[PDB]
Amino acid sequence: STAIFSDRYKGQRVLGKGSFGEVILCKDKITGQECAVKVISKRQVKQKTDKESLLREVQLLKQLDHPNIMKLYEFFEDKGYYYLVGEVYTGGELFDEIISRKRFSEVDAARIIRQVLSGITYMHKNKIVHRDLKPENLLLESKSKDANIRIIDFGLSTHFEASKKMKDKIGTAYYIAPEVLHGTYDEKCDVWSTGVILYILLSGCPPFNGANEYDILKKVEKGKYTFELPQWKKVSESAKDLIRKMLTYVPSMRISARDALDHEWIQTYTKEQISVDVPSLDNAILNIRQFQGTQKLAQAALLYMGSKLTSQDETKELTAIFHKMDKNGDGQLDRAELIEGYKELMKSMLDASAVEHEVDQVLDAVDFDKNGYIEYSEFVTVAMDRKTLLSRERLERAFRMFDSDNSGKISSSELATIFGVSDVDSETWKNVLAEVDKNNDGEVDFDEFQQMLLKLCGN
Ligand SMILES: CCOc1ccc2cc(-c3nn(CC4CCN(C)CC4)c4ncnc(N)c34)ccc2c1
Repeated sequence: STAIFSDRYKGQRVLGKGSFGEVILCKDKITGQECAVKVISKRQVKQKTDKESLLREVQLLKQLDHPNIMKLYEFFEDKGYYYLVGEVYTGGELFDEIISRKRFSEVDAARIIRQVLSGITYMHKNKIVHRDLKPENLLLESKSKDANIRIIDFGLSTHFEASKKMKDKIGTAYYIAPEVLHGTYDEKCDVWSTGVILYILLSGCPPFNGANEYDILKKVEKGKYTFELPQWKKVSESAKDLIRKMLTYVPSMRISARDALDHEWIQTYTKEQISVDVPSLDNAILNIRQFQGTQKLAQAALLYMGSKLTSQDETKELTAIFHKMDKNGDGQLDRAELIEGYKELMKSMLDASAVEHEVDQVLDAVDFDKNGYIEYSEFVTVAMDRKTLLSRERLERAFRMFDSDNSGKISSSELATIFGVSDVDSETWKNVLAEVDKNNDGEVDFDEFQQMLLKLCGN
C-alpha cells in the first residue's frame, strides 16, 4: 500500500528554486516536524537512469550520516513528480554569509574547505559523486557565526539531466571539471570543483573567467590559470600548493579528497589557537561581494523575464478557461468555479488545500467582497500580479545590491558584464537600449533597466 506525499506533509511556504526543481518548506501533519522538500517534475526533468537504479541510490542515501552532508529522510513518487524530503537549514548560502563579514582570513577559508572535503571524503567512500559542486550547494546549518556547512544535491546529477535553460545554469561553468565536459569522469571531479571554490575564497576571482558561459568553458578545457593577481601576495605558499594539487588537469594525478584533508595547509590553519601570521584578506572579500552581486543580478534579470513570459501565457489561458466556464456570458463566476479553473490551469500548490487558500488570498484582495458573483476579469489581473511580485521585488533588490556606491545607475561597462553572464547577445541589448532612451550617456537607472528587460522578452 505505497504511501502518498500529501497525506503525510502540508506545504508551508517556498524556500527556493534549486537544481532540478522547487524546494518547499513542509510540515508533517502529525509530529509537526519541519522539512525541506525538493519537488522534481518528471515532465521538466528527464531521468538518465532507470527506476530500479534511482530507488537503490535513494535507499543508500537515507542510510548515510555525516555532519556536512544534507540528511535525506524520505522519498515519494507519484504520476507527475518525485519528492525528496530532507532536513531544513536556515543559514542561507555560504557566500551570502561571507560577504556580510568585515573580516575574513586563511583560517576562516580552511575551516570552510576542511568541512567540504570531510563531506566529500565520506560520500566518495560510499561511491557517490556530486559532479555539480558549487557555492550555491553549500548551505549553512543556521544563521550563527559558528555554523557547520551542509552540502546539498549529492548524487542527484547521476539520475537526472540538468536544465539547459540559462536561468538554471548561471554560475555553473566556473566550477565544472574539464573531464566532465568530455564525458569520462569519476569522483576526482569533486576535488577540482572544491579547488575552484578555494581559489575564489582566497582571491575573490574565478580562476577560469570570461564574458559569457562559452568563453569560461574554453578556459576550463585548456586548464591554465595563474597566481599573478596582486592579492595572492598576501596568501600562504601552502594554500597555493594545495590549490595546484586540486586543479591538476589529469584526474589520476589530482589529489584525492582524503589526502587533501591531510595537506599541511589544512593541518596548519585549522588549529583553533595558533595565529602564526593571519592577516585579513580585504581585497578578496570585496571581489567576492562584486562577484556575488553580479551573479545575483543576472539571475534575477532572467527570472524577471521568465516570470513576465509565464504571466503572458497564464493570463490568456486562465481567461479562456473562465470564458468557457461562464455559461451565463455575463462575465461573473462563483468561488468554486474560480477554484476549479485555477486547478484546471494546474499542469507550491501541492494539494487542493493550497489552491483554495491562494484563491482566498485573491478574493480577500479583490478589495471589498460581494459573495456569489465575482468579475472573472479582475481576479485574473490580481492572481497574476501576485505571481510576479516575488520576481519584480527581487529584481529591484538585486539592482540596489549591485549598485554598491548608491549611485542609482549602472554603467554600460557593467551592463556588458551582466548581459554576458545572462547570455544575452551584445548587439541585441544595445539595440534595445537605443529604443528605451535615444539620448542615454552610457548608464541606466532602475526604470530604464527594467524597460530594457521587458523589450528583451518581446514586450
Ligand atoms: C537526494 C537529496 O534530495 C534533496 C532533498 C532536499 C533538498 C533540499 C534542498 C534545499 N534547498 N534549499 C533552498 C534552495 C536550494 C538551492 N539554492 C540555489 C537556493 C536555495 C533548501 N533550503 C533549506 N533546506 C533545504 N534542505 C534546502 C536542496 C536539495 C535537496 C535535495
